[PDB]
Amino acid sequence: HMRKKLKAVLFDMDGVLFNSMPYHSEAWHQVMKTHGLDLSREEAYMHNGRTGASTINIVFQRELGKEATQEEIESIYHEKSILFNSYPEAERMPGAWELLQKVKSEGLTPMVVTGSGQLSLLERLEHNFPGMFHKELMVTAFDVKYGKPNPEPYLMALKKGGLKADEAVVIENAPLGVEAGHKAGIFTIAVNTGPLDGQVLLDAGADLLFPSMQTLCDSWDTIML
Repeated sequence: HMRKKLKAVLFDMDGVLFNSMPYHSEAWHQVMKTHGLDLSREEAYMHNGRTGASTINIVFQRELGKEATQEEIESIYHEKSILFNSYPEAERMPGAWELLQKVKSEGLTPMVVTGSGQLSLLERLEHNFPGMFHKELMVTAFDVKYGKPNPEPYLMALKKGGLKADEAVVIENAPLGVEAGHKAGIFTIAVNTGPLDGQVLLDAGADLLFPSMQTLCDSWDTIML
């Protein structure tokens, strides 16, 4: 019924396009440990969606009761990137490429809206999902001042795509990303790819919930028409 209005599908990357969250949480946990701070892997999952800078500053606030400095942010983020990239490269989430082909055959525009500044993953989008994405139709860490769970980044996506909120759908895996799309006024589909409870995604504002990218792909022609 509102399927006819759709012009674009706005994907998160980590936990949606790439199976990168085991690595991200491991790397966050490790760099913090090495710096002197406690950030569990579970808590690192809860920070999914944020920019690295925002994640660092918030961990500092929660653990030490202060702001991280700019120097600390850049140093920790650098070290986090080395760790992340020291693992065998994150592979495609099963179902993501199949879904992107469906989206494209429907004449819809793929976009990426991410808190990521990981150039290794960002530059691999083309090689993993050929023909799908374009840098002008993407929002990354380099585009935002606040990032998720601020609607900012989803708001910028709409603008970049020349879209209204009712002309897009958000595909998210993170609570803070579901929150951001929801607050930008966009119909948001949640996929629970991590170890989090499915309720936290619904409470964040998800209009739909799926257990995996493959099951969403399998059910794509059902919603909502």
